[PDB]
Amino acid sequence: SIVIASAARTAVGSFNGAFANTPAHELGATVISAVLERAGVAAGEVNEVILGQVLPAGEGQNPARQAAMKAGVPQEATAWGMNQLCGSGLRAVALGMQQIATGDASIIVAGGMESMSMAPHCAHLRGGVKMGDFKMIDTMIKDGLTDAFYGYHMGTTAENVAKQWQLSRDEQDAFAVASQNKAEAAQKDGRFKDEIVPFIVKGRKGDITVDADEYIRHGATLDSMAKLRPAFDKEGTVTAGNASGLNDGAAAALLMSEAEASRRGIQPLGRIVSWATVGVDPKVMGTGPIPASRKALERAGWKIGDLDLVEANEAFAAQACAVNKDLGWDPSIVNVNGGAIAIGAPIGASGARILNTLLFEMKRRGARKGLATLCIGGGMGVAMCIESL
Amino acid sequence: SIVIASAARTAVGSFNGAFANTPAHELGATVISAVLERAGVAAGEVNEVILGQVLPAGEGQNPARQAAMKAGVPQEATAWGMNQLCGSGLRAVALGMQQIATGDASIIVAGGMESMSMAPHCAHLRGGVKMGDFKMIDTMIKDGLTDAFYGYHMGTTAENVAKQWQLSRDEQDAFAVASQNKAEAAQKDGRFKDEIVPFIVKGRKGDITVDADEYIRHGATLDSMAKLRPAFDKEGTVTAGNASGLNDGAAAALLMSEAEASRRGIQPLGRIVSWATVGVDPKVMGTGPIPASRKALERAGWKIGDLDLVEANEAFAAQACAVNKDLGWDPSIVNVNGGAIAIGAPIGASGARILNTLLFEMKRRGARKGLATLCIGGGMGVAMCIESL
Amino acid sequence: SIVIASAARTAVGSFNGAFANTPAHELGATVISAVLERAGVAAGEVNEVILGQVLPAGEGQNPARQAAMKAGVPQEATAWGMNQLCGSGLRAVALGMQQIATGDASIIVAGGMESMSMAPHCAHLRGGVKMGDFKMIDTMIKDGLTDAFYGYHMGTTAENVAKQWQLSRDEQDAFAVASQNKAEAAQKDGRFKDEIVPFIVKGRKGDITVDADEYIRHGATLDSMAKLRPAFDKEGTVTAGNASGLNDGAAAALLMSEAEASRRGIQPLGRIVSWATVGVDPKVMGTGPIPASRKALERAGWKIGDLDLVEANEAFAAQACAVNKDLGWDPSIVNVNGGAIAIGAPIGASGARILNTLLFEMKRRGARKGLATLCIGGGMGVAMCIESL
Amino acid sequence: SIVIASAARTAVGSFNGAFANTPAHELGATVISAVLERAGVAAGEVNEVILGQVLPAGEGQNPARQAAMKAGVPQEATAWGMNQLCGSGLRAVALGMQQIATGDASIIVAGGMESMSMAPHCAHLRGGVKMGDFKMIDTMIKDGLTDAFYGYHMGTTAENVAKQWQLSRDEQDAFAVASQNKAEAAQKDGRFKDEIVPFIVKGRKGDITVDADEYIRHGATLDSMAKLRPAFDKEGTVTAGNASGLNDGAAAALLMSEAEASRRGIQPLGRIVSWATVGVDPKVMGTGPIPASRKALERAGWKIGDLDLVEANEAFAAQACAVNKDLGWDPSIVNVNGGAIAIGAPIGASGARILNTLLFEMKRRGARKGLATLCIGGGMGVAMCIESL
Ligand SMILES: CC(C)(COP(=O)(O)OP(=O)(O)OC[C@H]1O[C@@H](n2cnc3c(N)ncnc32)[C@H](O)[C@@H]1OP(=O)(O)O)[C@@H](O)C(=O)NCCC(=O)NCCS
Ligand SMILES: CC(C)(COP(=O)(O)OP(=O)(O)OC[C@H]1O[C@@H](n2cnc3c(N)ncnc32)[C@H](O)[C@@H]1OP(=O)(O)O)[C@@H](O)C(=O)NCCC(=O)NCCS
Ligand SMILES: [Cl-]
Ligand SMILES: [Cl-]
Ligand SMILES: [Cl-]
Ligand code: NA
Ligand code: NA
Ligand code: NA
Repeated sequence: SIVIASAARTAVGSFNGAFANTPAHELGATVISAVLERAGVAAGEVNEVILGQVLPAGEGQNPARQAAMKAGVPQEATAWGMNQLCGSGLRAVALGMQQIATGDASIIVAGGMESMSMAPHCAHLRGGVKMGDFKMIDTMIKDGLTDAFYGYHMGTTAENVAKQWQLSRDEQDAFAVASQNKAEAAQKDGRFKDEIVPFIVKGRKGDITVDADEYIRHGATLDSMAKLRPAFDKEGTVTAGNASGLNDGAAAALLMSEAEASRRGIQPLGRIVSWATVGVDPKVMGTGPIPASRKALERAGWKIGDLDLVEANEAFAAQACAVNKDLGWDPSIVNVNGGAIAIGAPIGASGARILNTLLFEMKRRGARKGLATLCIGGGMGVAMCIESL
Repeated sequence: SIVIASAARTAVGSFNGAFANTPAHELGATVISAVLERAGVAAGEVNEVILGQVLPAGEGQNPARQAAMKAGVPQEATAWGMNQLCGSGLRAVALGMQQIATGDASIIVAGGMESMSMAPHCAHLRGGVKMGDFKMIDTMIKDGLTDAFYGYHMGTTAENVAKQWQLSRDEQDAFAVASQNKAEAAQKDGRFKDEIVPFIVKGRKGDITVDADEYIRHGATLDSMAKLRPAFDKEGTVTAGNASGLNDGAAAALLMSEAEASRRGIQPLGRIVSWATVGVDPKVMGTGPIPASRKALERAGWKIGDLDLVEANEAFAAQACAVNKDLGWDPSIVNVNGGAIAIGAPIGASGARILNTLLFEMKRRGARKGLATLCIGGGMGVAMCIESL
Repeated sequence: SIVIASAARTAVGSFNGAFANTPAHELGATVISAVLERAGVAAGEVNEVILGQVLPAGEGQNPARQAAMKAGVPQEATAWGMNQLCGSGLRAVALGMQQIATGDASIIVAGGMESMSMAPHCAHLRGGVKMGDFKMIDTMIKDGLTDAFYGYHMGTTAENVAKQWQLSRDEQDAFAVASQNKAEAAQKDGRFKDEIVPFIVKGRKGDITVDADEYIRHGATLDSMAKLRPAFDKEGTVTAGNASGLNDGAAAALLMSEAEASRRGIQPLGRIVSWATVGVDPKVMGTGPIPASRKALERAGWKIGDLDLVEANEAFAAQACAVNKDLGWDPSIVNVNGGAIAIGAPIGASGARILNTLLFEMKRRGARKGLATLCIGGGMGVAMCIESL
Repeated sequence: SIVIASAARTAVGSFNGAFANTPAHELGATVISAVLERAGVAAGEVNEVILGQVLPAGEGQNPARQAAMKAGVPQEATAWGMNQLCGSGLRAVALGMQQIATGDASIIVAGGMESMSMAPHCAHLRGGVKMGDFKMIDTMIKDGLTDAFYGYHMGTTAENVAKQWQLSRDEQDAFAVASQNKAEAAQKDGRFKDEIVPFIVKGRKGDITVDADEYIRHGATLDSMAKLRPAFDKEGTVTAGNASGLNDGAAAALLMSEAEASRRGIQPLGRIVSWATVGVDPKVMGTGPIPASRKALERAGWKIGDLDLVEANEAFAAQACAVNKDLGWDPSIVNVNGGAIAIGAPIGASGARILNTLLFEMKRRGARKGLATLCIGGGMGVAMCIESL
């Protein structure tokens, strides 16, 4: 009975690019202000802000609260961060919906934010090391991208999936080129304008307005993609080219009850019909969207064939193809404006990022039934079904 | 509707003490197994694990999933971490309750875990430091204990409260000594044995079993307390002695519907009858427990006088006294076995820690109505009402 | 008794520019191999290699030796480094003379080398910080630029000299601009070609050849100068345009005796008759080149007016205008082709750097007596006595 | 032609111990003014202060000047630091002697200072660390203990010499134990009293006067030294027992022409009759003193058998045992009062340390021609012969 009244995201920045020195909570504050403004809802009406964020080390106490306060959400509201890895920004929306469903809140802003650029290096130095070198650990790699059980990068899990579903390097590269070309086309045609709220990077040497997804490559060629070296295995197939990137961004949705939207005269972007999260083997985490989507659709009472549009996260070409083959949905309704291989993947924000892309595309094409889904390090998936009002 | 089938916590370790080299997820795994065993529930029946944790930097991907996996919870279940600062371990239980309430899970393990000892120092080093000094930042201080808006320590917010409510150094010291003596009495009498599950610390030359709260001072004197210097303000009143400590521990609860418990023939520790979270001014965050407790009681349909037992967190004597004065509950029913000044406060575990202490004491004395509440950095409170079955 | 038979120096690289990744000893190595076949002595006849270096930290065991063994000098030879800061580069050549003077060596390779670019940040960490941030200190700034007695930048002492000699922002900028014009002129006219030896900066994807000082700005106008802001004093006069730069480079000279060279038919580049160093108030270190330049003359039996050429370190336009507004030697023969404001100042190398010009110049313009002087931190100055044949 | 007027060293300290938190220069401060007052010469007569130091990172500009100044050396005087690794403190002495032989000074305080304890960790971060884990080094290990050419520790080059000279595990112990015996013996006797100048370690909470060497062990036997596990090769022979320690200290001497001391009516400890230096195969740096001492011996026109007393640093038992067996000098007059392994070897000071042991002992018993020799990292040697009338 819970609708998404509005949504917004920042453009997605390149690693150490547009948002190289912008803390996640600043990106988050801008998206909170935006969902309020887009819905006609004042910050004083917000009850809670819930923001997925995987890499908050060094940012200060509870960045979700910092983002909310900066956006002018009242001190009497509350805010909290959560971490279900790449599933975070979508899971936060489900959690927000549950606040309203249980009657504990009326208006929630939910999503995710991440500054992978700003993630620090670290070391536990309270014990001591009285002689010889020690390791400074990249928190982004360690806490974001390394499997805690097997010790290897998410990219190895992508190889595991490639080997298992027998996906060639050529098939992976074709998929990646296709994502870029879809994203370039959508960007040129203006299809990211609605969802994107511009972010002003404040600087001594001048303010810069960032309103374009900077990671999207224009004129992606299969030839250059085919020449890349495997990035995780000497004899592997996964490359920097057919993998998603490291990125900065934030994304969110304003939630409230359908009844509440009606009183306000709001035309919402959609009704949250169902959601699900399910676990899989950590060695093939990329497959998590399969059981999660199946579970979400079961809960919705929907067949796979009932879906009009799908956003299925593109962590790696390997798993994205695996998911598409197993679920068997029409690939032409999946990521119709491109995916994370082209647009980028700020971890904590990603699931809210693809939700934004889904909502605004559903509205533009008049799609009735949609699904957003992501894989999750450590072996999970999450998925949400949305229906137009 | 939703009951706490069972609960457990580790003993609380001193800073760089018994758990000095023990990752939070190891403490968490032990408590997960404990709640399963105590309820007679198998790890394969668990749907999701939800663990508050403020300081996970460097521990690797999603430590909640690391703990769950260690405990033998199946790969098909899910897990995530959350952060509402000191409120986390309690908020996690409410969030788990909501999973069951909305019909999305049946069996949830929820709580918190924190290794403040293992928290690393960090620095953002990606853009390179062109020239001039830069800090290695203590993540425990920066992300757990410093206000992000005013830039000062939680201990300064404690002074703000002391000033506002005119709480003398002598009043705060008496409160601190009283906490220590109650904890010492309860520890000697065996009142922590039920809630504590022992933790085996693995070591080269010998394994050590930890089953006692090692922060509790034995024989604490008013005289020594009065001799301490203000830790945050030269003209202050808040000291190491009347403040809670830096600590390591985990704590959790196993949740299911009342009907599920009945089916299993489980005698639950209590029914979750309501919960609330509310914001206050960050400068006086210690006051969060007032509006949060008031809201939780309203939702339960309870008067303050209806409560038989209360656990109100003791981040600092100043704020605990403020909360007590304002709410006006009989202090003889609050923190009857001592509080965090004596027992310690591993940040993300604290809310579940005091929940454990509340539940096992309610069972012991046959108290029908209880309430747990904590203050939260950045100006929040959380509270939960529990009734015996 | 002693002569300098040949000299050679690297181009001067800007901060984090052409040699941003190039270790000092590498630049020293090229500099030795340059001077070493310039006379007719093979590396295998070199006794010792004496190199001035100020920021050796993290580059490995005794760099002087790394730069020699790599330069080709045999293992039976010997090498060490020294540190009179900005004076090291010339004191080094002087130290070289004493060896062949005392009759303990025959052929010495002596000068300076520095990669301020490569200077690390450090922190004493054997204690194991129990809690709280700790500083990462910029060694370049701390051990290379900060007064150990007053804790302020050398630039502050330049203000002390300025205030002392009443050198208006105008006269400093007027000295400065003059430097950039002379430096830019000498470069175009290739008057830096003889001395400069190419250094090949090796690269993974191709090698670059650096044979030109990249720090000289193409003719700074007295107007562009008047733009800049005070660099060290809120209401000061010392700017980033009239002060020295931060630089990387290397420079040295081969030293040997008269009769021995006679045997080998070797033609010198200058004679060594004496040398001097003297200390001043550290608060006004820039005055160093005044007593030093005056005591050198004495032991040479020469009067101030006997010299036909002079190079005088431009650490700052302020300390520079004063050094000249006192000593009296022909003002227009100071820094025939500039010094440091435009060319650069890699600390340890500075002396031998400003020497190379001098040495070769005495041989190209043909003059009986020449001299170079430099200011030294902690309040000192240094110089030698050369007499081409 | 030039003499040591007076000689003073500090108490040699253990790693992280007596001078755990004391800076090199504060050790060099009492040492210089120790010799000054021993000679009866005013600090204002000091011409120059030359002190060897290998690990100065983070201590500030030119710590050799920091020592002079703190010991009351006038600003008008001169000072610099230098580095020839394990031979910094003795090579200084000759460089000192050579300040006067050329006639550029009359009075130099020359020596060495080192606080290996205070040597920091570091990294080059100016360019940044774009992604992935990295190392903070050690400077003591990387800059003072590891080869720059083969990349291995001194404890390995000492291993090279073992097998090369078929030195078993027994032949190495016997030396360390016999030197751990004569150190405890010479200690109780008090033959260290004279050469030690007491250092006052300022303790905010307990002031303590260090006046004895704390790396000397009491009751050394071939029994304990034999139960040690190889520390540089599982099946090695070099241990913590038959190798020098890591240590802090400073040491120096007052030099003046023999004519200048006559005018001052001072009894000179000795008279520097010959010195030298030359390199040996780097793999066997320990083989530095063999050829070094030989030049010392020929330059002085002295047969080996002319000597009466010898100080050869026992950085490792492997090298020393070859210093004796290969050279010739009767092993019964070499380090009679024990050596490094027992005493200690604070790199930069160690060369000024052994000399002070040499001088006061030649005095005490009556030795005319005595020699002091050290090995050097990089494969070099340095030695100095000192006869007193
Ligand atoms: C895969 C990854 C390690 C690559 O990072 P990287 O090693 O720094 O690789 P880069 O981004 O620098 O790319 C290397 C080269 O490939 C090139 N490249 C990348 N994509 C390309 C394309 N489509 N066409 C042509 N060239 C391409 C880049 O231009 C770069 O060129 P350069 O060496 O001249 O600069 C990193 O992006 C990553 O880890 N992504 C993982 C995302 C993830 O795991 N998300 C969560 C999983 S659940
Ligand atoms: C208060 C705090 C800063 C103290 O840190 P610390 O002083 O560096 O470390 P300690 O409290 O262990 O040490 C305090 C000193 O007082 C002494 N002390 C502490 N409690 C004492 C008591 N009850 N009686 C007598 N002496 C006592 C200790 O022995 C120690 O003595 P010492 O310095 O002479 O050896 C630290 O515990 C803290 O930051 N707590 C924060 C809790 C918090 O902010 N929660 C946030 C709520 S949202
Ligand atoms: Cl009690
Ligand atoms: Cl360091
Ligand atoms: Cl060397
Ligand atoms: Na040279
Ligand atoms: Na350098
Ligand atoms: Na030897």
